[PDB]
Amino acid sequence: RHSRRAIAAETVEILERGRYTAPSGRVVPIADHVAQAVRGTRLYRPEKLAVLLEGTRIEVTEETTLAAARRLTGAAGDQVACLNFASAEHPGGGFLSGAHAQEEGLARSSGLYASLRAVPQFYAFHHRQRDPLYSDHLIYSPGVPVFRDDAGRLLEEPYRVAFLTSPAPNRRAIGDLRTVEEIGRVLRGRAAKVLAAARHHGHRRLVLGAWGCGVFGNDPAQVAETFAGLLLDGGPFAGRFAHVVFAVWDTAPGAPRHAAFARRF
Ligand SMILES: Nc1ncnc2c1ncn2[C@@H]1O[C@H](COP(=O)(O)OP(=O)(O)OC[C@H]2O[C@H](O)[C@H](O)[C@@H]2O)[C@@H](O)[C@H]1O
Repeated sequence: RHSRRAIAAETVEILERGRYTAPSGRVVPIADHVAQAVRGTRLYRPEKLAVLLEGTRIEVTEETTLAAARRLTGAAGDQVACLNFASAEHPGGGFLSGAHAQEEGLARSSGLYASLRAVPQFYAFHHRQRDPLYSDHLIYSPGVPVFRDDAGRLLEEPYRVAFLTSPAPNRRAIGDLRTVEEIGRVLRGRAAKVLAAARHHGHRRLVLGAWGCGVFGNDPAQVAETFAGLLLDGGPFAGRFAHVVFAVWDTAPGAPRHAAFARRF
């Protein structure tokens, strides 16, 4: 936790100063790309995403979100979109306190916090709503520079991805006071909107994963099935993306989140 906290603070310094020093000693400028990502950030309300919905190579890997994004970005020039397994309440989650989950890693490693912190309306909505189902609001962050690897080392050459920030329902907080089917309906509607936003912004390659299945306590079989219903068996997004990676990095014994996705896809 202390090392993660230090890295988070360094990233905030980097985002203020507009440059960082790579391990070779190269000084890498990022201010322009960070500013572009912030200025291009958009909040989508639930009903705007619903309007989009009126209008494939599938891999399951043990990669982190960022590792999969980096791999894809090296292989072709179209910008990849990645799902941020978002906090509804804090931009970058607990990253500055050294918390360890997917969003925090994204915030430690990229310009994502600079984008998310600029959308206070998203966070205010959820704070006032006080319901752990959260909502279908989504933040779209284009061209966010990524400048660390999985170990926290700064990159000689940063790369850019789009982020899609949408919180899964907090099933852990709900317990059994919503049914399996109610949670499934919420997951399906929201995931459909995430995919619609990605496609609307021209992203043909996605990095998805076990959204909601760690800190938020969702069932990975249900989340894998949610994506499967959208992408397979003639579902609404069947054939609409070129490449979808379920990058599932699960350090728990048995890697159960990864196993559920491997089984389904
Ligand atoms: N870097 C990663 N890359 C890919 N998969 C990962 C990674 N880290 C974890 N996983 C796997 O993917 C699963 C889900 O990762 P989780 O980060 O718990 O997402 P949530 O949507 O349930 O929790 C969101 C909250 O956690 C944050 O604090 C936020 O700010 C929110 O407050 C894990 O169980 C792992 O199997």
